[PDB]
Amino acid sequence: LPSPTNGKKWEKVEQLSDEFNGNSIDTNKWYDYHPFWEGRAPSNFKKGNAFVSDGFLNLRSTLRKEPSSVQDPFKDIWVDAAAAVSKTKAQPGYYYEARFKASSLSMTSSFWFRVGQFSEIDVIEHIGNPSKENRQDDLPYQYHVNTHYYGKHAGLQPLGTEYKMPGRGRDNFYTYGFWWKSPNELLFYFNGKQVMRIVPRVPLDEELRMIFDTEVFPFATAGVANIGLPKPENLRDNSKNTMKVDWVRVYKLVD
Ligand SMILES: [Ca+2]
Ligand SMILES: [Cl-]
Repeated sequence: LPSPTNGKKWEKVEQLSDEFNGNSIDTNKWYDYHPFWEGRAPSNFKKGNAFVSDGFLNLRSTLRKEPSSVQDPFKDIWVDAAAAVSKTKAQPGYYYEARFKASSLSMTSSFWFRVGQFSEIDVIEHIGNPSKENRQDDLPYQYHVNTHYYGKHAGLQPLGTEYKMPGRGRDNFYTYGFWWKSPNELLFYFNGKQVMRIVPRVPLDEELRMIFDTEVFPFATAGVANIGLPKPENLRDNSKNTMKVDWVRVYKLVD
């Protein structure tokens, strides 16, 4: 963990931390779907595609139906995505870290915060294996952070940055850290080293929910590039279709 500030101690926030080592998801801590959003067409989150087993929260994306069986593969739903959403709220001041290996799909493998009135904080929205071939050289190595603004702050542009990792997200368990240090200062960490900083456009002083999810992007939107639609062949392969979170750990400072 970062050095705690000014004589304070880090204490684990138990309700937001999980080693994911049980036989099934802890329903006290997590929805195994997104209770307020069906997901990003042509994907929709499916209950239980986020499941705990084998030491992981597994966020699996599967084929609902062939893309050739729907009228428009960019819109009609054909991918069953995965989401887990926290039941306890994420707060300013906490440190958050998740150790995960991305899927090998042309979909996100994401760790982020939303379910707010005006703000979103993205720790990482990793594109494990873009089907847009000319992005295969860069996106698999990218750790991209972001902030979004909506509601009373609609119209502000996102504000984020990125870090080039030494290996692909789909090939490695890496530990992505985020200190919500102030409403006006976000610090991001890669394997315990500070690598990025964002000063949000307005103070991020509302509570949010923590999210792990997977999404198809039918085109560039929501701060994510044009990545291409996923391939059925990969969606059918359980060795390629699953983002695996070994653990998430959250801490707060106590006086
Ligand atoms: Ca684990
Ligand atoms: Cl794919």
